[PDB]
Order: sequence, then structure tokens, then C-alpha cells
Amino acid sequence: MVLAALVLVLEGEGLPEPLGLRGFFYGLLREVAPEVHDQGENPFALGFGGREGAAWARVSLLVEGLYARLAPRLYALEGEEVRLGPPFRVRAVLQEGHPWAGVSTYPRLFQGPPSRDLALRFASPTFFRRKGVHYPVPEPRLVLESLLRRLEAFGPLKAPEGVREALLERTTVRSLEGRTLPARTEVDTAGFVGRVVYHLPRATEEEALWLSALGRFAFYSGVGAKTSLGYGRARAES
Amino acid sequence: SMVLAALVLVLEGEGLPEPLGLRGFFYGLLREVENPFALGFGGREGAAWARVSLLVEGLYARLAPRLYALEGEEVRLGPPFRVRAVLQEGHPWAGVSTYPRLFQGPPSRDLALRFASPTFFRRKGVHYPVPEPRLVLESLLRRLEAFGPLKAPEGVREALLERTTVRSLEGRTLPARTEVDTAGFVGRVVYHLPRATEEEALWLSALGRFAFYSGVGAKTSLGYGRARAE
RNA sequence: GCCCCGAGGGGAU
Repeated sequence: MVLAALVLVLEGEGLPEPLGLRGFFYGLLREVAPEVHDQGENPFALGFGGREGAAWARVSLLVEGLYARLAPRLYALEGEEVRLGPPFRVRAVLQEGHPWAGVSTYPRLFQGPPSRDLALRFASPTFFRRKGVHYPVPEPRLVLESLLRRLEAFGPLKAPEGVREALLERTTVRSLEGRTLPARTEVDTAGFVGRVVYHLPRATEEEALWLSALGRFAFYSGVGAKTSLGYGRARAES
Repeated sequence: SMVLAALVLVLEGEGLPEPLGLRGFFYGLLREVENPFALGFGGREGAAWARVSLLVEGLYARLAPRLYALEGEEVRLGPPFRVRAVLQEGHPWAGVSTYPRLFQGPPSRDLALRFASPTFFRRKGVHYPVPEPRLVLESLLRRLEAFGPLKAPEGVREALLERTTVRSLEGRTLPARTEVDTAGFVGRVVYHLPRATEEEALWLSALGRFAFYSGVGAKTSLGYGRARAE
């Protein structure tokens, strides 16, 4: 039931590098969860951010077994030097007291209040796979299919079809503000950063509930492709 | 034949043209003498302009004489203005061409469009403000095929609509003040068609050139969807 | 762009 996003507060210069962060993360699992590398839907997501001198990394876990297996290892890293591309000292491992740290449960994603609208902030470059070509436009179905798919893959609930068809086929965009930035790990790829407000016309109370739930879930799962490299870090706003 | 024109009316007077006033003014001109035209307006307050895009020869032959006859006259486009000049060139949004010249090339797999007024599309009964490749390019292609002498082979259409991705996007949605509950995109988008054949690339570049005249998306008759290739 | 999976996803510093 638990969802967790733990933030590593880092000491050192520069920021974590996507590939190094992912390598560091997968290094912790090759012991205790060798299987997650090959699975087609990741039960985790990585991120990083901050200004120079105030860098941080983040590990989001969408399944309980992983939290159990990994959280003890992460806490044991406090005060130690790790490599996330460049070397850093893990000052603290935070569940609370950081904007991108948090814990919840899957049922709690569904405690509303419901809303016809969903304002998503994309905080790192976000893009999607179509036909083996990356696409940076945060269209409603891409975003919400991305969220819904994983919510279901790892949560205890799936949506009634009415709700789903509403979410994916009927959700529109009310406003969009932002720009694309290069995804440095990829070839000829950029990703959207900014704010998009989605709206579901004729939304039932239920539909609105689920929309809000996908919104809340995004904080943990991220959106789109290559969340294992820190892309698609997003959260709901008002 | 196959003339294409975008004539700019540079204005003397305070304020800016209003969409409804401008379209009404144009509608008048239509009696007296897809839409085979588009309208636009812009500039700073006090240095405003309006523009009339004519996509078919008949309408040019019929309307150009009326617009030129307004030089130095007062017109109402919401606020009152004196028409300083009617320009087919010498202004960034004025121009004349022909449909064949739209295919002059060079062909290119990239197309950078600037959306200079709010741009949106009619979708399932609602207005949608996101400049998706399929929407932008379908809009342009539909109009180009409506008024031009050529039609894209089906495979080309398919490539353009389904394969074109976005290399970069920068901008924001702004309210469409004439509308209810509608916003439109303003900014810059660079479209890219991977592995475009020569023909596909040629068509992409031609749609790009046609945009200057037709505009993109819904309600171009109110000045929305004003755009150009960069 | 390449491999794998199957609207889109995964890819061990």
C-alpha cells in the first residue's frame, strides 16, 4: 500500500548526473532486487535537483517490497560518500521536510477533494515514446495514460471503463505555459518543462476523484519515458 | 493564375483594431463587391495595423481594388482609424505570391513556426490550444488543398500528420477574448519529420510558406492563428 | 538513432 519518495540531501559541487544516479540506484538492487532491471514497468522513479551547493537526489518507490528492501540501505548511507556521477556526501535521507519528499498509500491517493481540473507542474524535461521517436508535447492522453497505467500496474484498484475512457479520450487542455529543454542523455531529444492545466468536461464526481488521484500519484511516479534517469519529475498544483 | 495575397493596412489612430470590428468591416466589403480569406491585426497601440489574406484569385481581383480605394480614408475596426497605406510588401506581414511558388523549397525535414496570435483548434465540440503537429499540419494541408492546384499523395499526408514530431517548443496560452472558455497558443514550435522523403519535405516546407497567408486553426476570420515560418 | 517488450514502455555510474 505504501508509496514513498525519499530525498537525499547532498554535499559536494555540481548536480547528480542521470546515468550516475541510475547506476548508483541499480547498484543497490542487483543484490536484493535483480529482477527490476528487466521489468517493462518500473516500480520506481529517480530524480534530482537544486541549485549549486544545495543539490539533492530522490528515490521514489511504488511497491512495498522495494521500500522494505531499499529504505534501510538508503538510511545507512547517511554521512557517507556516494557517487551519482560525481561524488557527494549524503547529509540526510528525508521522508519529510523537503518539497519532493513524501510518503502515502494507494487508497490515500483517492481521498480528494475531487476536481474536474488538474494543474500539473513538470519540473524536469518530460517526453514520451511513439514509434521509437521521442515526443515532448504533454498531451492529455499521453500524460494521463502514463500515470494511469502505472497506478494500476502497482496499485490495488483499476478504474471503471467509463472513468477511463473519460480520462483518456475526453480530458482536454485548458492552459499551457513552458518550454522544452534538451535531454542530455538522449539523441535529438528534448522534454517539456512548465505548467499545464488539464480539464475533464462533464466530469462525474468519480471521474474527478480519479483525475485528482492520478495527479497525486504523479508526485511519486513521474510522467512519461525514462523516469529512471530523472526525467518527467512532476507534481500537482492549484 | 493562382495568386495569393496578404495585404496590410497600416493605421493612423490610437488603440488597436478589435476582432469583431475588423471582421464586420471585411464582411461589409464582401457584400458590396473553408474561408478563402483570413484576417489579422497587430502592432503597438498607436502604431497598429490590420491585414487581409486573400487565398483565391477571384477574391483578390474583387477586394484589392476596394482596399486600395480606402487609402487615406477613415474606417472603423472597433476604434476609428485612418488607413495610411495598403501594402503588399515593405511590411513584415504583407506579401504576394502564387501557389506554385509555395513549393519553391528548399525542402526540409524541419519547420519552425511562430504563432503570433492565439492559436487553437475545434476538437470534439471544444477549443483545444495545444499546437500538435497533426492539428497544425492538417489545418494547413486542408486549406492548401482547398484553394491550391495540388493535393498531397495519401502517404505524404500520412507521414506529415502521424510522423511529424516536435523538436522544440516555447510559449504559452493566452485568452481568446471573443470566445467563451477558450485560450490559444502563442510562441514558437519547431516541427521535425524524421526520414522525410524529398516529396514529404517539400510538402512540409510548402505548408510552412502557406501558413503566412492562411493562418492556423480555428477562427482565423477573427485574427486568431496568425503564424509564419522562421 | 540502436536492442528488447508490447497505445506506449524498459535499457545496471
